[PDB]
Amino acid sequence: AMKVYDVTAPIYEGMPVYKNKPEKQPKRTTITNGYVTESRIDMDVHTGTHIDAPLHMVETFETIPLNDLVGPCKLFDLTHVNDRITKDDIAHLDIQEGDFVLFKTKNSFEDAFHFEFIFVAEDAARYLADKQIRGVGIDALGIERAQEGHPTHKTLFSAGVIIIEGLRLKDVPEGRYFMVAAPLKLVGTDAAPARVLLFDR
Amino acid sequence: AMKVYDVTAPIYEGMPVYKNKPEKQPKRTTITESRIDMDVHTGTHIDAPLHMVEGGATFETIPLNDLVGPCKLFDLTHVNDRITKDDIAHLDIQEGDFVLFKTKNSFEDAFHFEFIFVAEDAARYLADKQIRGVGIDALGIERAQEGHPTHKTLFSAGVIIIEGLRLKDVPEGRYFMVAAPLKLVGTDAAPARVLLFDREP
Ligand SMILES: [Cl-]
Ligand SMILES: [Cl-]
Ligand SMILES: [Cl-]
Ligand SMILES: [Cl-]
Ligand SMILES: [Cl-]
Ligand SMILES: [Cl-]
Ligand SMILES: [Cl-]
Ligand SMILES: [Cl-]
Ligand SMILES: [Zn+2]
Repeated sequence: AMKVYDVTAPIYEGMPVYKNKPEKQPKRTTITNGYVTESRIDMDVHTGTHIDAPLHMVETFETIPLNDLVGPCKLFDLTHVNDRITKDDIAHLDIQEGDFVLFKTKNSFEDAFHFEFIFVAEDAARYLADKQIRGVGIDALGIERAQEGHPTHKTLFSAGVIIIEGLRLKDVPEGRYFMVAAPLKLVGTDAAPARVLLFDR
Repeated sequence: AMKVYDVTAPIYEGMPVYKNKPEKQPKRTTITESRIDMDVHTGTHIDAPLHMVEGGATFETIPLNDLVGPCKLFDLTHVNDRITKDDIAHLDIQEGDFVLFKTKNSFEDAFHFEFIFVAEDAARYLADKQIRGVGIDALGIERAQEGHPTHKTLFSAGVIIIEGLRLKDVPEGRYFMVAAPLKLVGTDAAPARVLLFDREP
């Protein structure tokens, strides 16, 4: 029988956010009238688990398309890696054109924001871009740091790769999954919070 | 080859909102750094008991395994005004089913005050069947019923409420549903991205 893995981070004031910046925190506003409670959520589009798509995918009631966010993926255990994922750490792996790959790293075993998270280095990004994968997910809130001019994002976007950031892959074994990465259906944005689920084989 | 139907309303400033209230509109903010400020009952969403019950269970208490799994979509587009017990008594509705009702609402783009809602007697019938959930294609599952007996009857039986479905493109029948809401903590509802597959994936 099918296992469903919830690989999404929860959303609440005081949650881990990028570089611990107070302004990146979400805000909940409640209003009560008798027994009726209603609220508003005000959040960064890059909060917690989120999708970042190439600009050209979005701008109608135009939204990030689902063709690639919903389908088979491959999750690789890269918990041995230190500092950053390089081409050398991923070149021998079974990664093909059209694939959606997720990287479980040491990030998954930390609960707070850490500045020196495991990120995808330029050379690994260019390899993945040139391979023409359809997506890549990482388990830190950003897929890149310590690289002026954001070359990892830009190479992946040139090739049309969608990026998922802020996955929580701790309890997920290496293997194949059916992924449903379902972003908030917000018109016009190329970035959106998402609920990402992985299903057995 | 499996079809996925996205049954989620798009979110944008100017969208259909409940009773056309301008304070129910969502708000996007860019600071060139981008935010969305929205009512948790915008568009397609899941209600948490807290919405109608003071100190009621909040959103993270909704079991994700109830939101993922087989469901049944019924065509009730012939109905007028409301769905009564008499409209649904004959349908194959068992214990633990997730049932979705397509109504005249799915064929309307704007908000309508006289939307098709689930009536008190139908809510009571569903609670006694011990269904795991009900979805409707109106922004609210209830109107013109002082004291909100439909939410309450349904909440008391542990029945999950999805509102805001867009179902005009999905044929009557059996689906594997993934209703994937943002992972909000302590809220009365959460916007959900809902997808319907015509076989398990
Ligand atoms: Cl789409
Ligand atoms: Cl294999
Ligand atoms: Cl629509
Ligand atoms: Cl939604
Ligand atoms: Cl949840
Ligand atoms: Cl659960
Ligand atoms: Cl009728
Ligand atoms: Cl059916
Ligand atoms: Zn609602």
